[PDB]
Amino acid sequence: VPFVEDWDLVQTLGEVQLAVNRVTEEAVAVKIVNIKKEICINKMLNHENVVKFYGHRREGNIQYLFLEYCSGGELFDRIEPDIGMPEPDAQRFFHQLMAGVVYLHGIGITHRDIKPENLLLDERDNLKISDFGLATVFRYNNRERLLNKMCGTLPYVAPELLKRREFHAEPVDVWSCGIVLTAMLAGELPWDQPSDSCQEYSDWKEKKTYLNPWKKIDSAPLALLHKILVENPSARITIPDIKKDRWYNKPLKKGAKRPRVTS
Ligand SMILES: COc1cc(CCc2[nH]nc3c2Cc2ccccc2-3)ccc1O
Repeated sequence: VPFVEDWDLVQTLGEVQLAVNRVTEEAVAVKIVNIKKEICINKMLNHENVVKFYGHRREGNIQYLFLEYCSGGELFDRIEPDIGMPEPDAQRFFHQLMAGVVYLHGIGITHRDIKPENLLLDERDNLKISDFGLATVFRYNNRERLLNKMCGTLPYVAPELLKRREFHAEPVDVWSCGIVLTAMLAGELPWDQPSDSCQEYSDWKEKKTYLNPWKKIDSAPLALLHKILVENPSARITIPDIKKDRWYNKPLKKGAKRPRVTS
């Protein structure tokens, strides 16, 4: 079919450009630029809560990554400052985030930079994990590798990344998911970084939940956050146990509004 390979770049999404196919009008996100590793990790991924990788093309010194377009934009833009969002919406996004993280950890990949800027939404508000530029393999041939590199974004990083030379990959991603859950439910980040020099972090370890952001969060999701934001990564809740949590399993969210008529 002629011209089926031509795409028009119509707007800047992030560089990342929205590309529209000249024939079919199919919309895709194109990343125009570590990049070999990002492509290699992306080629391994196939999950409904992970932004799809369609392929790559190299023209000279510029690398083009063809990726799934998520028209709902960033989760970050659904969080109202100092408010958050309705608890049933945050629960549904949290369920989708856990499905994506389970998947990645199951194939031995750690994201290392989970935050609302990197969690995108499709046309039906389905959450998709994006940006695998800091991601790495932590399990290969059923042998776990401890990590040592400083990766991430300070408000979302687990305390062991700042205190220990080596650390397990999975609890780090679990921690950042708990900071994402805090932001969704309170519209604010709890600390600049998880260090004893940070008053907000010390207040949390002293269980002062009568202070913000914790005072804005209902006791059932707050009980979950008490199990995720645990300083010792060996005592921190695992994802199979998050899936058994009371709030995680609480009925809150009605399904998508379907068309209906009366009489
Ligand atoms: C799945 O892997 C990646 C995905 C993305 C981006 C994909 C993508 N798809 N759709 C969008 C974006 C960014 C963005 C930002 C804002 C609105 C929409 C969109 C970047 C690097 C990646 O490695």
